[PDB]
Amino acid sequence: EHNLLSASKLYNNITFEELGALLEIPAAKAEKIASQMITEGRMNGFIDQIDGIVHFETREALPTWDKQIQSLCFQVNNLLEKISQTAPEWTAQAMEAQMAQ
Amino acid sequence: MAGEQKPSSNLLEQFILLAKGTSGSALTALISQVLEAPGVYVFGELLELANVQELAEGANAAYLQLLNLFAYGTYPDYIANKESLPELSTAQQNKLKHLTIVSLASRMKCIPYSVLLKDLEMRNLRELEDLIIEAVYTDIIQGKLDQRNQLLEVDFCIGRDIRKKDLSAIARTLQEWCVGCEVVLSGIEEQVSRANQHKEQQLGLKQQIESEVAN
Repeated sequence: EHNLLSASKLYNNITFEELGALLEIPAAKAEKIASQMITEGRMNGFIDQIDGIVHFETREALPTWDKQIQSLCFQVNNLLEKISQTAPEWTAQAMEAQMAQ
Repeated sequence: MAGEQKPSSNLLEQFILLAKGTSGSALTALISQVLEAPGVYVFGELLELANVQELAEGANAAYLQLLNLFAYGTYPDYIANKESLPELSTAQQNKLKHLTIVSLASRMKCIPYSVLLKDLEMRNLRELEDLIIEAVYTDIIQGKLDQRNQLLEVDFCIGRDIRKKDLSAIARTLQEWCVGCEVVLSGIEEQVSRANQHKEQQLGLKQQIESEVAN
């Protein structure tokens, strides 16, 4: 349950086969226990039996990418963090060049 | 010491004073403890010191090769250049894998699984998503597993390295995208100078009509 839970928290889709061999279980058993955890609700998504994929709720689109545009403002801030962070010669020279020039 | 995206925060003055006082083989030990520093795999202002300059091209010229690899190169470079660079740990070999893979996802919206399976020499799904989940688990990676596209969904990337100068190309790509969003928004600006300026004209004239309706 916790292994399927960690596979849920990290996906957005996985086949019954890739989740089965992911957690060393049969693919039909992966579908079975995965549907039993969606029955338990602690797994969430949508199951395509015919295509053989337990999709998670993928939750990714263009307004989510607009939230990622505000996160791109905060990743220009994280670019300032890379300026101050990644290499010390890069720390000195990038804090000079990208910020003061 | 200082804190934003970087490896273990000791490293800056750590290896400053190390290369300052540890040199030759002491410099090699310097480098060996440098090796685990993820977010600073490149040492632009840390190779600023002549102690690292002799770190480079000294006994550890292969290590400056590796450092520039972090700046420029990839792990699949090592997959070809298996002997050029200094030794690495399997953890650190996977770290260079993560070099090239974070650079790739830096490139694409989502890099394919087979892409890193082949360039990074990754054989199968298990180890593949092992190093994948550990990369994301570093929190460098946002997004999720793009399985259907056989990719990795990417919403956010923390800076991998200091990545010796793309500086020119870096700032000019910045100028590019800045101007691109600018021109999108400026076309919007003049569409606004159209529409509700057009709204001013339209309602003004329509009200002129309505006023002239009387007599």
